[PDB]
Amino acid sequence: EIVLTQSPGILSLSPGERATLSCRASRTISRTHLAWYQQKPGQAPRLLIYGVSSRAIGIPDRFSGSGSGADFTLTISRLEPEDFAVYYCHQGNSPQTFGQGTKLEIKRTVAAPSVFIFPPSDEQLKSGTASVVCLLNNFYPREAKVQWKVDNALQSGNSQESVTEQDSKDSTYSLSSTLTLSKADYEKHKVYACEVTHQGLSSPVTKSFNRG
Amino acid sequence: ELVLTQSPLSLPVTLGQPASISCRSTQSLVYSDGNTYLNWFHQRAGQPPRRLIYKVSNRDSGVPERFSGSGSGTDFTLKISRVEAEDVGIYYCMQGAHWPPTFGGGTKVEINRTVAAPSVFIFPPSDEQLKSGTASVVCLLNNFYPREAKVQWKVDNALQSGNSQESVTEQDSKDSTYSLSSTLTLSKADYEKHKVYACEVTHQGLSSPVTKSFNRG
Amino acid sequence: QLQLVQSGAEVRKPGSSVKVSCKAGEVISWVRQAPGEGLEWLGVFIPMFGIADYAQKFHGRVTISADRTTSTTYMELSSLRSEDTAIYYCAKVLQVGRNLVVRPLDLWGQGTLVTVSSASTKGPSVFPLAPSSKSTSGGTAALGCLVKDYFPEPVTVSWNSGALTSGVHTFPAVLQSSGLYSLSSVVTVPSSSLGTQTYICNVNHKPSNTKVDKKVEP
Amino acid sequence: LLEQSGAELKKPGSSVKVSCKPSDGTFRAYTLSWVRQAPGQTLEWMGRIMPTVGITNYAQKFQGRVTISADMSTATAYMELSSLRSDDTAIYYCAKGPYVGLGEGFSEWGQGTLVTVSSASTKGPSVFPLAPSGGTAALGCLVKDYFPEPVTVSWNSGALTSGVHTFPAVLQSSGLYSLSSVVTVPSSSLGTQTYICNVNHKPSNTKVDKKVEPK
Amino acid sequence: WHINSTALNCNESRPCGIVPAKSVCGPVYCFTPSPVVVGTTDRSGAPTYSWGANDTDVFVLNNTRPPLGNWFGCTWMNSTGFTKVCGAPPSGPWITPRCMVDYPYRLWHYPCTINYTIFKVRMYVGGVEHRLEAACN
Ligand SMILES: *[C@@H]1O[C@H](CO)[C@@H](O[C@@H]2O[C@H](CO)[C@@H](O)[C@H](O)[C@H]2NC(C)=O)[C@H](O)[C@H]1NC(C)=O
Ligand SMILES: *[C@@H]1O[C@H](CO)[C@@H](O[C@@H]2O[C@H](CO)[C@@H](O)[C@H](O)[C@H]2NC(C)=O)[C@H](O)[C@H]1NC(C)=O
Ligand SMILES: *[C@@H]1O[C@H](CO)[C@@H](O)[C@H](O)[C@H]1NC(C)=O
Repeated sequence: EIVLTQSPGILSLSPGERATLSCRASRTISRTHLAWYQQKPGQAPRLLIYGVSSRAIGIPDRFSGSGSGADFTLTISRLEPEDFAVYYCHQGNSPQTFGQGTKLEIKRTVAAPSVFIFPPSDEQLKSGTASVVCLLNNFYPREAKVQWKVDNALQSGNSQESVTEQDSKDSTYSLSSTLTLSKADYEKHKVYACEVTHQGLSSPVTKSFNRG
Repeated sequence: ELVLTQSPLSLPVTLGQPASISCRSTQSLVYSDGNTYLNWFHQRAGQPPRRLIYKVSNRDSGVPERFSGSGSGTDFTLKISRVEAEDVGIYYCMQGAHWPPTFGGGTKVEINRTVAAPSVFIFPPSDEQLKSGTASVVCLLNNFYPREAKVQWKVDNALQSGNSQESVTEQDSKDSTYSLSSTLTLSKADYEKHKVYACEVTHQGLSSPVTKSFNRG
Repeated sequence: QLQLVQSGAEVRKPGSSVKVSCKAGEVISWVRQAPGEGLEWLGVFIPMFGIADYAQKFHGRVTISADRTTSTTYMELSSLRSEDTAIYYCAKVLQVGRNLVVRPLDLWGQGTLVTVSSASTKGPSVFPLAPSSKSTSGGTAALGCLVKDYFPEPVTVSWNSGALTSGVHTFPAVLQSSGLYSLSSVVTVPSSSLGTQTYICNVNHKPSNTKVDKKVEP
Repeated sequence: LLEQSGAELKKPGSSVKVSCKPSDGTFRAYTLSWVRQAPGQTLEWMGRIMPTVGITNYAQKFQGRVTISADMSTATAYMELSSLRSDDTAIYYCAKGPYVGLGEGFSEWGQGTLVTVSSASTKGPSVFPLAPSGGTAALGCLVKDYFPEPVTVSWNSGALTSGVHTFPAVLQSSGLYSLSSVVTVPSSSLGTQTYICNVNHKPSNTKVDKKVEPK
Repeated sequence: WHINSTALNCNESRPCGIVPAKSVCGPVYCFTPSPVVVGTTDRSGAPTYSWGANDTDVFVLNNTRPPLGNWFGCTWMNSTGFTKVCGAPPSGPWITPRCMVDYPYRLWHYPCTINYTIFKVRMYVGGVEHRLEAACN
């Protein structure tokens, strides 16, 4: 079985520059049977480079692959808004393994998130459960941190996060953390906070509310 | 359908002298593809066989020039120009011309250097063995030749029989000697009833039988 | 024969076997992709010889079938588990060189979502995420809908029947510990129109035949 | 070099599997044969397997009672010998024959696997030293009451190999085996050097390093 | 037989020795007289699994007469689509002036034998018994 290690994990470049992706292997991939694919969020993959140097039909001349042996490189001559996506390399033998992928995102000015918190609705409390939602909108980079505070007590293992794909209008991520409790445990406390830490925030911003 | 006769079965030759082993089959070993497939093998004691001759005239690597094979059809011959102390053990002829591939009967080769007397040693039993139910006395014969050797156990100068075990080694490829070890197994209660234990060794190289004994017991 | 199609999405329970059709030529292949995970190579198939190779991982439970006449290459995975929940793609290998199966795949199917879970098909429970005039940042308030406890994927959420698109963020669905999915869709609007504008989220869950219009108010 | 499985004691009627592993760890183009040698008999060829292509051929004697299987990506060849009998105890070798086929013989041989068949139980060996004249000094180390064979003895951890003599095993009336091992060393080094015989019995899975001292 | 080591090099569709896998398509069949498939193999190496793409994949078909040696001879289909043979039959593998060895890809390698009849025959070579399938007229 072959393993395909791609570097780097996430590439952050601006439209107009040039990208250089690497697909290091552990064993030689037969003779130039290596392929490259791009995948946009919500779509099937697309074949860019085949045979490590040949270009596929309809693929613009900006893309170009190179390398041989265990080291391979795919280089986009000039990045445009339609090129930022996840790229995979495809290898010559029975395993026919794939890479884990590299994310190409637009490098943008560090934007601080807009923190909104939502108490659980009364229609949900009548069902026996209580979910507290915390909203982070239009921030960059993607690396963000949230910590729930039920009566100022640091919670753990009872919340799930969800991050949107990078927007195309302003190239910003969005996160939503949902703190799930029971109807009994929700009415046992009064303070429910949401501590947010981010690069664009000099001080950790906390949005909280009280029952009432 | 087919059988191989290995003659002679035991070929004792003096050191530094020619020696030939004949291997005769019943059918011709020329086979269909015209290549005569007969092989010779050397086996030592304790080691697996190794190939010396992969075709009737073809010598395998790592084998001295003193070896050579001959013959064609039914009669074959493995001749040794100079016999050294290294060339001891069993020799087999293998035929791969007719299914199934069988090995020869085996030819044990013995060297004829003579007149080597044994250095007889005796070992009293260990205390840990006396702590157990039975105890054993060991008599040793080291670097002797010929193999013919007669050891007798004298318990309080009286002959013993029926409870002694002898173990003879293979002929050493280094100096062409033998080694024999005797073991007298008896209970501890029957061990205390005597004081002097002895083993008397008679051999061709010894004019008078040598005996080693210990007075404790 | 401009492009090939695939079978519709389906949901199965553990231990069952699911089949996916691929209707459209040589070297039809198959791959899958877990949600937010790299692609895994499934067995490839030759129409000329009718025999198919497979990967080591699932070789004992993958079978590739092919239909005569029209290209309807099948794909059956036996002994399904929670790890197999992914979207499966069939693909044709293009511009084959001397070697038949070695050349890469070109076109792909639309994608068949296979969900392996023990939970049953349940409609969503839409709860309103009420806005607040104090949490605003620059005169922009936030309000949304909490699509909770539904199965299986997917679900579509729109606002004002598509009239409100700017500032709408519909987060991907998270898989709760009970086996059901939970989704949240928010939208940013100016604080001045909180008492004068009507905001309704249009939640549509096709697998359960459930459509709910929920009115969000402060 | 060819690795092989260890010694085994199997009661009559059961089966036995002997492994054969190449030193390279990858199979190549050669035919792998299985040759045994019964006590007091000539070498008997059992079967041949071509592991690169998967062709097996057995002799008419062991037909239906022997099966040779080789596993790929593991670099091991197995010999399943079912329906054992008291006459089937022997030393089993795995020999490398040319991919061309048998006929030219075997270039490399296995180390030898001694499979013993008996209804008696497996017993571990007890060791007893021999306290230290032909011009030299003697020194021994005795192994008694072990079953089944074999037993390997190394003096000084594989360092003392000159002058060693390991006697063959002898059968006792109680059904147990016993072997001795003696070396000859000068008398000057009797008080300035210690000797430690290492005894290993694979079925017993016990290794003892008794120390001999002149008394 | 495994398709992992099977050479697929189809385009626009006497001593055996060794054959490069770049010029063969479909399985390589050899007859002991019993049919045996040989997988793609490195030059005196482990069986490779590349569908005969890699340029070092070959077919080690070194041959000796079959009673105690390798298969009689091998037959296969090559890239252009011609039946290439080697060794000696038990043209095609004939065990009898009017009988061929039946194997899955017999019809593909020799289409002229499509109207042949299939029988279950016994062939004794050396001292080993072979129960194979035969296609006769
Ligand atoms: C496949 O086999 C065929 C027949 O053996 C090859 O065709 C021959 O090629 C040689 C090349 O010099 C010509 O001289 C012969 O006239 C051809 N024979 C026929 C019947 O056309 C073919 O070349 C082989 N495939 C490859 C890769 O060469
Ligand atoms: C077939 O594939 C194997 C594995 O990728 C190649 O083996 C490598 O060969 C190179 C060059 O001879 C060596 O430096 C490597 O050490 C080999 N790798 C391994 C894992 O053995 C082989 O070269 C390929 N054949 C061809 C013709 O490209
Ligand atoms: C196969 O035959 C060729 C040609 O005679 C020879 O060069 C090669 O060494 C042989 N390989 C094996 C593994 O027998």
